[PDB]
This record gives sequence, C-alpha cells and structure tokens, in this order.
Amino acid sequence: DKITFLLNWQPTPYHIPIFLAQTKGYFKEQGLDMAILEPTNPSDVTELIGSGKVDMGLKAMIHTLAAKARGFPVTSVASLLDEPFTGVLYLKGSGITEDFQSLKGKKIGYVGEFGKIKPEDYTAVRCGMNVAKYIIEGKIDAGIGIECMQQVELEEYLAKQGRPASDAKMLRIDCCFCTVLYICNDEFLKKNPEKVRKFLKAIKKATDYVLADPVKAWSGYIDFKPQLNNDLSYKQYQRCYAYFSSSLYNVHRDWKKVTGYGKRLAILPPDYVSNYTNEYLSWPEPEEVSDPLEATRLMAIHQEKCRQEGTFKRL
Amino acid sequence: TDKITFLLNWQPTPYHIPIFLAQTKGYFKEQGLDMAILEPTNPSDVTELIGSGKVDMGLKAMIHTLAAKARGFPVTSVASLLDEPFTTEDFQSLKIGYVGETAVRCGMNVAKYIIEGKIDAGIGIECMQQVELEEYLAKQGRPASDAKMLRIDKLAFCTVLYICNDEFLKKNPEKVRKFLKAIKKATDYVLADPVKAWSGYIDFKPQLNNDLSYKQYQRCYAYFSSSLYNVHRDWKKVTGYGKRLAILPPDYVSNYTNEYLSWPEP
Repeated sequence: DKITFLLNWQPTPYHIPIFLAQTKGYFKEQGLDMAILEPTNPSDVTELIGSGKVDMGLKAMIHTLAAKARGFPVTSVASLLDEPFTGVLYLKGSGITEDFQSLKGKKIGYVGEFGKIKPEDYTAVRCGMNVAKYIIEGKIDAGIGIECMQQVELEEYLAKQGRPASDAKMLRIDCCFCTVLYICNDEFLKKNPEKVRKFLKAIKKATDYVLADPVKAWSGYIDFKPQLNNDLSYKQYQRCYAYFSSSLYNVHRDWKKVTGYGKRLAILPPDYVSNYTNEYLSWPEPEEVSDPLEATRLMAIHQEKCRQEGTFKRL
Repeated sequence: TDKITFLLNWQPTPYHIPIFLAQTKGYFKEQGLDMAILEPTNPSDVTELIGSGKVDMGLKAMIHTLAAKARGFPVTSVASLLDEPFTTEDFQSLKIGYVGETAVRCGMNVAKYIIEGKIDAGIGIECMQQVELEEYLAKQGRPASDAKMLRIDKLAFCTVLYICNDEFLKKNPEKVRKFLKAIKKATDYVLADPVKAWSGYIDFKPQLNNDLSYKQYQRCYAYFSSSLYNVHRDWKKVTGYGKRLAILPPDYVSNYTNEYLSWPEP
C-alpha cells in the first residue's frame, strides 16, 4: 500500500513542499506512505502515470493536456507552480537579439516532450534536462526554459565570468503552458479519493510553512538534499518563491485559455474537456483575479527586482 | 503500455554508468527495448516497490535482496553489477547511523552527517561513503588516510545486483534476456575505455561532473563485474551465515539465477 509519486524532473527548489511534507511527517500523520521517485527522462512521466504504473506526480499543464489527448487518462488535482515565465533563453553576444529574425539559422534546444510541431529555418535540438547547460556550452544557440530555473542557471554562468545577470535574455512566449500541477492517474483517483485528499492536506501544510518561512524551510530541505546546497539552487528558490501557488487551486481561467487556444488552433478536438478538478482540496477557494493580464506585466517587473535584490517576496 | 521500469538503488552514482550508457548509446533501442530509469528518493522504498510488482526491475545489494525474499517480497537476482565492495577507537565503542533497512537513520546522507558530526561513525562503502570523507579531509588539509573504516575484514553483503520482480521475470524472460545484453555491451565499453566512458556519462548527468564523483569512479572500477554473473560462492556464504545465525530458515533458497545471461560463465 505505498503510493508512488513521480517528480517532473530531477529534484528542484520548487519541489520543496513535497519533500518537506515527507521529512516533517505530514504524510505520516495522514496515514500515508509516499514513495517519491525521480525520472531520468522527463518524457517518461506522462506515460508512466497515465498507464497506471505510477499513481501520482508532477507535470506541466501543456503536457498534462497533451496526455489526455494522447490516450493517457491523467487528472490535475492541484497546482504547484503558477504561470512561471516561459521562453527562448539566450546569452547576449550569441548572437541573437531582441528580434525573432535573428533566430533564423540558429540552433534551438528544448526538452523533447514533443517532436515535430517555416519548418527548416531553425534547427531543433533535443536536450532533455540539459537545455541551459548546452546554451552555456554553446552547443546550442538558444533554448526553451523557465525564468526561475533555466534563466537563473544562465545567470550563474554569467556571474562567474563577471557578466551582469541581465546578459541572460529571454524571448518571451507572449497563459500558462508551464504551470506545474500535481497529477493523478484517473483510476487511482477514483479508487483512492480519500488518499489523494489526505495527500493534498499535507502538501498544503508544507506549502504554508514554505511561504511563511522560506529560509527555515530551505535549511531543512538542503539538509535532506545536499545536491541543492549551492548558490544556484538558492537563487532559483528565490525566484520560484512568487510562482508558488498558496491555495493549490487549479485556476479556471488559465485552463480555459490554453484549452480554448488549443481548440482555436485545431490541435485539440472542439469537445475536449479540461482534465482538472478542485474537488480534493479541503479548504475554501480564493476569489478570481480581477486584472489578469496586468498582473502579468507586474510580475515581470517583480521578478526583475528579485534578480537584482536577492529576496523572498510574493506578488 | 510497454515501458519497462528500472528503479535504481540510490541517487545516481558513478557505478550506475553501464545502465545509463546503455540508454544514451542506443543499446536498449537496438534490442527493441523501452527502458524508463527511475531513481529513488528513499532507498528503503526499492525492495518493496520491485517486490510488489509496481516497478519491474532495479538494483539492490545482496543482503537486502535476501531479506526481501524473507519478507514476502518475491525478487530474484538476474545479474551482478558490483561485486563485493568493501563494507572512537579501533575496537568496540558504544551515535551510529544506518540507511534505513544511538541508532540514527540517515538515509543516503550517512557520510554527510559524519563530516558534520551529527553522527560519530556510519555504515558505508569504501568506494562511495569513504571517498566522500577523504574529500572533506583534503579540503581542510588532512591525509586521505584520516577517514578510517572498521567492519572491513572479518568472518562476516553489499554486492549490488540487477534484480527482477518474480512475476515480471516469468512473463518477460526474453525482455530480461535482451536487457542484460545491452548492459553487457555497455559494461564492456566502460571496462575497455573508462575515461571516454566517463565523459559521455557526465555530459548526460552533470550532477556527477565533479572531483568527488570521478574519485569514486576510480575506486568503483575494480569492483565492477565484467561477466555480470552471480558468484555462487558469495551467495552460498551469505545465505549460509543467515541460516547458521537462525535469521533465515534452514530451507531458504538463494533467490538468484544466471540463466538469463547469454554468454559463457568464467
């Protein structure tokens, strides 16, 4: 009766509520036995969870949508990381500029979930979990990544060469495709609704600890995961801080845009039903966000200040 | 679906290199195989996850493999990866850390907590936990010989085996038979060209591109099994010890078999 949970990636600073809920016993007080596993190959995650060989884990929304549309019955039962900035990252002097014209002829990395999606002006490379590595090494010219993960990694390289952190640029998409969701195998959820419900309580307890005291929370996480005891993970942690979902709720507007955007581009069927639910959350849902797009422009500026000032601040 | 799950015994080490290289060089692909390598957060989960069939295969030390069968976890060793690695005063002194299968559980962090003095000593491996201590000593000025180990050489485990869920083996003996090949090919490459092996490995697993890992690799080299064969002597001994110590039943059978290797035994 162990429950398996497959992370979306190798351990990250934003994986912190999951591990913390384990090391502080929160799963235990719920009568839950979590076996948290890590993937060697992030592309395995949806097929694994979908087929049922793994009960639960983490996955981005773009990929969670595609899974259902690929025959892998999975469902989102909570939100871990809400709308982190996604895009084509590059170094100043690449030579890519603020214009997309400069991306022509260049070589661009991505994780490799997709495959074939002006087909031969760019050159796609499949880098898996090493997109930012390969940019730094020049193997690729640019690559897809996240503002609080892959961009921070570019800036850590720049800092070692004495270069300002702003030399790490992003061609920004524009949402969001890259929200990290807690997911379940549909079958497991149907037969274990109480367990999933108890799982999310422990998650919520540890998220609260994380958001109330990011520092004390981190010290314990890195005592348990020394591979993250470094300056790069601590900066990434600082930039994830604002992206963490405090309520864990699926945001209906976000789901509605992406799915509707998908239907308008003929990618998803026009009767596709979005594969989330907020029903296993055991506490009240927060009000909708009033100015949804202007809070997007505020976030960029806020993340801009985090990069320079080195702190923990929610938007 | 038809993915086969292989759950490592630990976070990625330098000794896991054949498994990873067999993937990155297309050896599993050329055998018609789809491997999904998983890595545990908690080593203690491994036996039970393979034991219950939730995961198909993986790695486990011998001692723990034997205990698994004796815990109602139907697992069987189909090959060997690392044969017999070497496992306040220099006498008895009663603190002490153990992985999880005075008494303090440290999981995969034992050596770390020794360095940090949260524990006095710990149970670990000459090529892994020990080389770690010796790295610490080198940074603060001491000789590598300042990291000392007891328990090495006595009358009385930590050989690491490729292992299968019994039901998975029964219903997929050819798949297992093709996996061990890929391993073999990769392994031969590692043994033949340990440096060039190592480079592609760290290109793929950056978390090992460091002086500690490369020193472990060097110590790990000697314990690699070239044949992948189960060594009957070792299994007989260890199951012998258990019986004569009344831990295992006197009609307990070693849960290994070399029948899925497809090349001559040394």
